[PDB]
Amino acid sequence: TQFGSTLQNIIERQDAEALNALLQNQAAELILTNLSIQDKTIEELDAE
Amino acid sequence: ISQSETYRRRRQEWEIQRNNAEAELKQIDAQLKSLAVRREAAVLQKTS
Repeated sequence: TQFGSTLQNIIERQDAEALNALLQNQAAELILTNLSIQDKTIEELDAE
Repeated sequence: ISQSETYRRRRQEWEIQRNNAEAELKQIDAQLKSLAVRREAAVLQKTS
């Protein structure tokens, strides 16, 4: 029983760290698009 | 001579009204350029 409660804890910590590594690889992809929109904001102000 | 100079001052006002329309063509052409940049910043938001 103590091995099974330990193994259940490790799987929950495995899927909690696999999600956090997914959330940071997705947040590092949206920052590339928002940094290209800001290039078009400065290019507008050089066109205004 | 007063008719000849009334026609001269009429041409000089036509030159000012010609240059007001030429400066407005160059202004709207620069507003079409900044709107083309505002659309590219909206397609990148569509990509985001």
